[PDB]
Amino acid sequence: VEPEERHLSKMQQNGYENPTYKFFEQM
Amino acid sequence: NELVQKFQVYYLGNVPVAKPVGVDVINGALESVLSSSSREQWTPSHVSVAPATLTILHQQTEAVLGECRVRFLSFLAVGRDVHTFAFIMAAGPASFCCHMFWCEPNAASLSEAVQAACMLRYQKCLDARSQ
Repeated sequence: VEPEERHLSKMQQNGYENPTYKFFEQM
Repeated sequence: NELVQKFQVYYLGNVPVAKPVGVDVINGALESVLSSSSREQWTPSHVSVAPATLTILHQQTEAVLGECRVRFLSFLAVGRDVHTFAFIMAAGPASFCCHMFWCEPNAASLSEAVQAACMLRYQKCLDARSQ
């Protein structure tokens, strides 16, 4: 399985929580 | 200005969402918007990914459809259908908005570019606050 492919499945199953958001959120 | 060249996609629009995160949230928003629109209604557009903002612009006329500060982007994901991309913004302190796109051949490169912008921004912020 490809790099684009593996990162896609991750993008689909978990998505991504922006840590920049949480950085300013905890302030 | 930008980090990479604009992405030619379809802007499906934006809808309010109850939560800042979750693939269940973005897929619920995608299903709703796809059920109440047809492919001709879809707005051809590109996404400019800059260090601090994402800007969405009308196809090649480049009017401004939306602009979003990376610091207020709480979540992003590719939908269960691999062409769909969404991110959730905190529009205000307890107010969330979901922006949605259709991507050909898929959403891989837009989502990567947006995730990369988030990861880069976070380091630049940590580093700024440690000086």
